[PDB]
Amino acid sequence: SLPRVKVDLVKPPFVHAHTQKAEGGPKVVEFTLTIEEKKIVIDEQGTELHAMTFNGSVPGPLMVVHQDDYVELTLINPDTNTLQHNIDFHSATGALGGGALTVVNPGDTTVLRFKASKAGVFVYHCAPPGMVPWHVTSGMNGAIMVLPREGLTDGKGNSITYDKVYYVGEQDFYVPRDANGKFKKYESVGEAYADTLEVMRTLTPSHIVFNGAVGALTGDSALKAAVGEKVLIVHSQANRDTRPHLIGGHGDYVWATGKFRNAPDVDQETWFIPGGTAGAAFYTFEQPGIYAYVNHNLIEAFELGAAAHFAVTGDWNDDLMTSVRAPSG
Amino acid sequence: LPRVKVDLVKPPFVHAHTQKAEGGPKVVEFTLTIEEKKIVIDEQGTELHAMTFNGSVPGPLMVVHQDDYVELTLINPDTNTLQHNIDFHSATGALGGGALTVVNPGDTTVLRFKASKAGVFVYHCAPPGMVPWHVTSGMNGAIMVLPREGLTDGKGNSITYDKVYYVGEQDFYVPRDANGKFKKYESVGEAYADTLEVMRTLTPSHIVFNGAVGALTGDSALKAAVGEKVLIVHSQANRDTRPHLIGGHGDYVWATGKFRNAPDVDQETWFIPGGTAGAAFYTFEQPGIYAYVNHNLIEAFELGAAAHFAVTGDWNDDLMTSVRAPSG
Amino acid sequence: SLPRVKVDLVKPPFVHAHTQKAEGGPKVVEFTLTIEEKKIVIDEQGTELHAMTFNGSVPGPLMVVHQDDYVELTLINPDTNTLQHNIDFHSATGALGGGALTVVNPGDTTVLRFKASKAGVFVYHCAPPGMVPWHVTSGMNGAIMVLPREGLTDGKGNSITYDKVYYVGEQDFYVPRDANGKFKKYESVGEAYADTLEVMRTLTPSHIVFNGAVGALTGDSALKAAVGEKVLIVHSQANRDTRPHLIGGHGDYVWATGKFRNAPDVDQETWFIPGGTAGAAFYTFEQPGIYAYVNHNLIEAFELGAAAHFAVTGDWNDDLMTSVRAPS
Ligand SMILES: [Cu+2]
Ligand SMILES: [Cu+2]
Ligand SMILES: [Cu+2]
Ligand SMILES: [Cu+2]
Ligand SMILES: [Cu+2]
Ligand SMILES: [Cu+2]
Repeated sequence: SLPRVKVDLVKPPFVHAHTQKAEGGPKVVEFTLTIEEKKIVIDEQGTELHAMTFNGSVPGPLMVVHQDDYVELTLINPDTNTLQHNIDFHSATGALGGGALTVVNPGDTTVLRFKASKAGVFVYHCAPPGMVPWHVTSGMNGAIMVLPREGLTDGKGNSITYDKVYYVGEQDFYVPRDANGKFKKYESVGEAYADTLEVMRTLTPSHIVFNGAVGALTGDSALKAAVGEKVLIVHSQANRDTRPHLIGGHGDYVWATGKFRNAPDVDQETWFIPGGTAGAAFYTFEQPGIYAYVNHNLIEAFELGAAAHFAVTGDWNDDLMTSVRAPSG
Repeated sequence: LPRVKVDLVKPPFVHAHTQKAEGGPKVVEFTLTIEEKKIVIDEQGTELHAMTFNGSVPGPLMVVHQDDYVELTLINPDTNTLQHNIDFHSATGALGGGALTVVNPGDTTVLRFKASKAGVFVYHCAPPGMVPWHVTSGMNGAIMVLPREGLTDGKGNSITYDKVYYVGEQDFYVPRDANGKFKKYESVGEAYADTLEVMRTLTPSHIVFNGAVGALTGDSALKAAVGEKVLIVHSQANRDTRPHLIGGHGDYVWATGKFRNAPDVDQETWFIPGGTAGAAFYTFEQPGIYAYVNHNLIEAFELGAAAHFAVTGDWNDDLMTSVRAPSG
Repeated sequence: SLPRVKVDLVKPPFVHAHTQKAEGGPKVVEFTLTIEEKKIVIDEQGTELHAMTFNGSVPGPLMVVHQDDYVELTLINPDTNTLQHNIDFHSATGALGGGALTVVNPGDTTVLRFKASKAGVFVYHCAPPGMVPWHVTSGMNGAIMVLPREGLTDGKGNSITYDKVYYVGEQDFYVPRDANGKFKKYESVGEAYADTLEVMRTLTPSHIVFNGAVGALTGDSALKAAVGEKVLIVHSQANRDTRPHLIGGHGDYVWATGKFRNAPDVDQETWFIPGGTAGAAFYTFEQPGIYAYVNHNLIEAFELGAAAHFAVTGDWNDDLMTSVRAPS
């Protein structure tokens, strides 16, 4: 008897249409995710792997509701998938975040409803009994943002409004190599398992990437902004620690634990998001040009793939920075 | 000052205590007996020469109130082969006690320190030149120094737990032969050279709660009920961890473990760096099996950092309901 | 046309002459950094490394200004060096922290000016296109302290003053090793690249050191303090997580993210500084003797080299800690 609404999800790093401030009282918000197992290319050398996805993407798409809305998820495992799957929302209470009520085999479908009682950004991930880390570290994870009914505060009594929100999902991949050091291909997802478990046990990723590949958020695919634009960056990591840093920027407000009822940290150079968490950072760009957004373990960033770009339009501010004498003899 | 003697218990249970103090400061007396012994740590029967306080991994949780004094009798029997001591993160001076408590086999020592600062703190062995070997062999525990007036939400309002559990997370470094089988050794001394080589790689063979894979599952699950308020103390002497309660949250969390600081609320996952104790306070609102993990899920499901909760009571349809159950 | 000042920089762990409170309005503060490539010895076994340094030290020297002052840096790359270099300030806004405006080949010089518009400690590092991690993990990093114009405060409005500030740069090195396990040597810095890149890809450092070498801040080089002295410890790590602990001590006030407008954590046993960050801990010594300052992954500390000593003079306090019975 509550008013129902239907969300059309979009591929990251973009986010579906939503309001910051809620319009009316509680809604039931309907989402559908279709599980897809498939081969993807994750680097410039052509390295491929059998990814396990929600809605065809790594990471899974960002779901947005407000506090005390109800989420109603349709989860679909088409008969062309080979494996069992489910979904665990960190935003929900009971039955392993819904893991225990959503076990779906190839050909099956389920529907889960939970109250979003708590404001913040949370991880969702697959967690099928006896093969949890294999599904999560194959790209079967995403995030949900639950906004306060009255939108965001600076935790010091003042309302704040973003112009745009991007979702950056970070993925640790564990691809086996042969004697030479070349990455290996496998005919089916099943045949990759034993060799993949050997690599996971070393706790050393082969690749760490944003939006499912080395360079996925650079070139044509760089994140667009402008001087004076307020931008919110949601960052998730289902399995492993990371330390985001905007090169040439700061985090004006950062919820590192990702929970908006807590006052944010201010003036951040680098922030910390533990494995199993989603964080968020609010920034106002003050300087045009190319910016890098990285994991500031710089081997993880520049060797293993954990690096994106922003392209920012606008006028240079000489007061903030100026070259007095350019490099020369 | 008045004197009290405490009877310590095996983790994850905690000795009798009160949240609020009764009367003024006390000298609280504890005894720990060092015990070197063989323990099994996984279901393939892997063995390890553990080094323990009171014969458990981790050591027992000690409980006092702020500005009480701790008087510790540390006994190293003549059946142990090694030199030992204790360092308390709760104490001020002499490497936390380390430099006043060096006991060889057959020796006894008594340390007294004032518990000036409120919070949960790591205690561990730290013998000159052998520090990480003893600590990663299980020789560590924790101490909870409660505020005289019990716990608050950092907003003036007192909060009261029904039950407290201590979870000790241990990283172990067991050597292998050329086959990839774990090695056994006749004495503890013979394990050193090979153990120091695995530690150099910073990759544990096992990460466990309460001394072994499966230690806090099945019969040994942690018991709770819908409406019960529970405090979970979690310690790691050597390596970072990220606790998560699967199907739950942390309503009040002290990630750094020091109660004069205002807690974080509505937490999914929280962060305890190596060399720290933390505490999370939760009220259960749903029944069933919960998992409590280190949310590096490779560390949890493959290396052994996983516990279960069994929770009794009535299911709440408003919070979560299966609309259509899984089928074609 | 504000007033100009010139700074003379010192070798860490010491810090150049500064005031906690600003004397007057905004200034333009001039610093000079001369890049130097050279061989250094990082352990007691004479392991050598081709280091990449700002002003010939690892870390580089601590720069100190006040909020809303301007930093004017002259960066010199002499013709005796072989590589391209530059500088990125985490404290600056635009052009990759200054990295895109400061690219100096051997024989080149550049001058950069930025407003220090935000209070805190911040990392500075070399970041040349396609060579970033190699330069940073070769020791080409330091930090800058942008003090608030009114000096440091606790959270709750009250002013706090240190008698001494020390700077601890933590460096993760990745030195290649041949099958037997002996550390390799190279004729030039360019010959070490290919083999160093392979060690880096394992994310496993060969060494972790304070002030450029195992035991660089022990013995004659121990940090000096006295009972009653207030000490600020700035700690940076440009690449990798660390978890500092003062063994026998605490952090009375900690800014773990290193940004002073945020309220500090109190009564910390162990604090956490993520890779790419500077943090700061304020402590008043209560007890004399030898203290250890460590990264509390004790493998990283005692086996890999992340360990320093304080020498503290003064009177022992029996109240805080006493030996009732000595080991026998
Ligand atoms: Cu799955
Ligand atoms: Cu999870
Ligand atoms: Cu011991
Ligand atoms: Cu310690
Ligand atoms: Cu350089
Ligand atoms: Cu940087």
